[PDB]
Amino acid sequence: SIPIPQKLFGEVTSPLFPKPYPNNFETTTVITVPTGYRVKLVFQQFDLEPSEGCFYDYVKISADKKSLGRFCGQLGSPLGNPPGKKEFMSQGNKMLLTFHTDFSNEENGTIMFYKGFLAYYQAVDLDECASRSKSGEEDPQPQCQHLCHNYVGGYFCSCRPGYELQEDTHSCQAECSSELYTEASGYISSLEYPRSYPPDLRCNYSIRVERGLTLHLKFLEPFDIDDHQQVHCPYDQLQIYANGKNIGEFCGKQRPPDLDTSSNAVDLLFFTDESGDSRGWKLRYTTEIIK
Amino acid sequence: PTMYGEILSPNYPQAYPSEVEKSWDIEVPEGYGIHLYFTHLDIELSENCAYDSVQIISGDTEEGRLCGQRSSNNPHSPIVEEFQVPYNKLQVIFKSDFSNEERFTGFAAYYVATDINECTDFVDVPCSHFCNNFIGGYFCSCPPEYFLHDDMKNCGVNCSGDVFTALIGEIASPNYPKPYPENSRCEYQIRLEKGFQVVVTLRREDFDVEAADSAGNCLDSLVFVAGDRQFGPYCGHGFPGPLNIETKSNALDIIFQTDLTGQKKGWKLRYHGDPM
Ligand SMILES: *[C@@H]1O[C@H](CO)[C@@H](O[C@@H]2O[C@H](CO)[C@@H](O[C@@H]3O[C@H](CO[C@H]4O[C@H](CO)[C@@H](O)[C@H](O)[C@@H]4O)[C@@H](O)[C@H](O[C@H]4O[C@H](CO)[C@@H](O[C@@H]5O[C@H](CO)[C@H](O[C@@H]6O[C@H](CO)[C@@H](O)[C@H](O)[C@H]6NC(C)=O)[C@H](O)[C@H]5O)[C@H](O)[C@@H]4O)[C@@H]3O)[C@H](O)[C@H]2NC(C)=O)[C@H](O)[C@H]1NC(C)=O
Ligand SMILES: *[C@@H]1O[C@H](CO)[C@@H](O[C@@H]2O[C@H](CO)[C@@H](O[C@@H]3O[C@H](CO)[C@@H](O)[C@H](O)[C@@H]3O)[C@H](O)[C@H]2NC(C)=O)[C@H](O)[C@H]1NC(C)=O
Ligand SMILES: *[C@@H]1O[C@H](CO)[C@@H](O)[C@H](O)[C@H]1NC(C)=O
Ligand SMILES: [Ca+2]
Ligand SMILES: [Ca+2]
Ligand SMILES: [Ca+2]
Ligand SMILES: [Ca+2]
Ligand SMILES: [Ca+2]
Ligand SMILES: [Ca+2]
Ligand code: NA
Ligand code: NA
Ligand code: NA
Repeated sequence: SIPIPQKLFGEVTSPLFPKPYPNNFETTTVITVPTGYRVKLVFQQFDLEPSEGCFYDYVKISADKKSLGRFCGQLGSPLGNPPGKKEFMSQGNKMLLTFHTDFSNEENGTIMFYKGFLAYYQAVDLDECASRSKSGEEDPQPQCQHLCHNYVGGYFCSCRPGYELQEDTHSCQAECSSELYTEASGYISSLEYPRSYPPDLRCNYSIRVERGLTLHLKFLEPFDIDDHQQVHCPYDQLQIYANGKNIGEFCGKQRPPDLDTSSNAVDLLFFTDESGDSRGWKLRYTTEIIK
Repeated sequence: PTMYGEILSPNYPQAYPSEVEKSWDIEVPEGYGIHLYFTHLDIELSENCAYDSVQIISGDTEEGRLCGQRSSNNPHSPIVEEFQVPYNKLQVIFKSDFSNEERFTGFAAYYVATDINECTDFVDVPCSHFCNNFIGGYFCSCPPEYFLHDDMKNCGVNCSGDVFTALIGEIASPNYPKPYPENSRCEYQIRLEKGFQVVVTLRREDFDVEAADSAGNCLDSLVFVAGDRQFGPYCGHGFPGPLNIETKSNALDIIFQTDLTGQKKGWKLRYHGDPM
């Protein structure tokens, strides 16, 4: 009785309800909630013509592409197949209902009066995240790489620490531009270490300590960057600026030597190629004092 | 005033400034609860979260106080700590002292508005008989041949004039659970098929009628007539008869007599059918 696209809940009654329903009648009413919503519904009253297997009269409720129920009879009699109060949720936003009644509702040569039913339906929000169709989403991209969020109606996504969400709001890039370090000691590592580092990066790991200190840089094992023995660092480069000037462009398999800067300001620039096979690098930076 | 939101520490995901106290006031529309969960937690560790802390206060009460370094253990979920509240407003107060021993990236959290299922989510149910929840509110419903009071909360039945045909149904005294009206004679009629039997159930505690005199005669009385058989008259505080009664009859007449004064809470009952 309330099929409309923009409607939260609603009531669906048998014809002429509460007055008993007429014979030779079959009507299909389809509930439609807006996009991104499931359809819940229950029955308060239920009084139909009973039949073993529901041959005479029935209510046929079907989901998106599957017939969920076909039930008939009265609320309490063991005559067979009453829903009573049971919940019937759909998957999509559409729920197809049908009410069928043949020519004879007067069993056993006497008159009988059957009211009908009272169906209530509410809308629900669906958890887009929990669907989890990891493979087979090429026409849409309804699932995100790091994390999604389930809220009413729609859904939005977000990235791991240190990553930015690009325009599609479905995938993430790395920010890795203003990575600042002002603490006394500290650890600096390539993003997702010791896993393969992302490609096509321009990282500026800036260390700026309080004036009057000298920096000590200690590289950790492993130290894996795509290198080449003919010309060093063709694909990936790890440049190091100290006190405004470059002090070495590193890449390879064995870790660079422990460095003493005599500076309070260093900048580690990280340039990547368009592939990640090597693992990365990690370093501890400490501070010492002067007179 | 949103259905969702993000809360990050200042200068995330870098180190946070010292000597700070930032507050956020979360607000969702009427009839929504709030689910506030933390995707990242890295704060200066102190006993009872003394030095640095993030504080969750709902209205006037402190819903939480968190600190320390913690990351998500489950690879299938990014959540580290979380809270669920039935309120439509929140306050979050993050405070940090003048010093940090190490570099602490702060925290990253998000909130989403959730519907309150007023029927189940609350201890007090604001409906006399039946409750209907919907996204953003609720409304009540009533059994067969019950009429809603203008308060839109409690249901009522008419004292006389209705014909019951349902196999299973409910009947109550007028204004229930409010006191019953005085000087009334209420006759209700239940009519099933000849082959069926009316079996009546009513709870012992849902019965409070003016007590009888010293001689044991009910001043106000309730009485069940099933053709020739008869159960009653019943009166007093508490139903004296059994809770499950089989009448062995398809037609039943319930009669309720009251005088001018000496009223009480009243009664409520519910009947179903059993074949013959
Ligand atoms: C990776 O990240 C690092 C982060 O440090 C980048 O290093 C920076 O490189 C760029 C150059 O590539 C450069 O930054 C700029 O610096 C100029 C000043 O440079 C002048 O120096 C030459 C020397 O001959 C002069 O000839 C020119 O006149 C140059 O202009 C700024 O004007 C730039 O614009 C803004 O910078 C800040 C932000 O508002 C403002 O303040 C200036 O910043 C500089 C530092 O850059 C000064 O430093 C301050 O000095 C006080 C002295 O009391 C000290 O407390 C402390 O050292 C500094 N304090 C503060 C609060 O900055 C002054 O502050 C002032 O001149 C500007 O007014 C303007 O709004 C731009 O900052 C610089 O060499 C470094 N460092 C910084 C911080 O920028 C690196 O470039 C990145 N990698 C890549 C590839 O880009
Ligand atoms: C209790 O049961 C019925 C409930 O159906 C009571 O009837 C009350 O009065 C009339 C009956 O015709 C109905 O509402 C009235 O309808 C007229 C139709 O023109 C309309 O103008 C008014 O708005 C008026 O409300 C309705 O059935 C019901 N109304 C109310 C407010 O209770 C009946 O009085 C009781 N007893 C019996 C034995 O039914
Ligand atoms: C229906 O059932 C009753 C009881 O079994 C029986 O007496 C009656 O004859 C039946 N109706 C018809 C039309 O036979
Ligand atoms: Ca029929
Ligand atoms: Ca959703
Ligand atoms: Ca590479
Ligand atoms: Ca601090
Ligand atoms: Ca609600
Ligand atoms: Ca009385
Ligand atoms: Na790495
Ligand atoms: Na921060
Ligand atoms: Na009462």
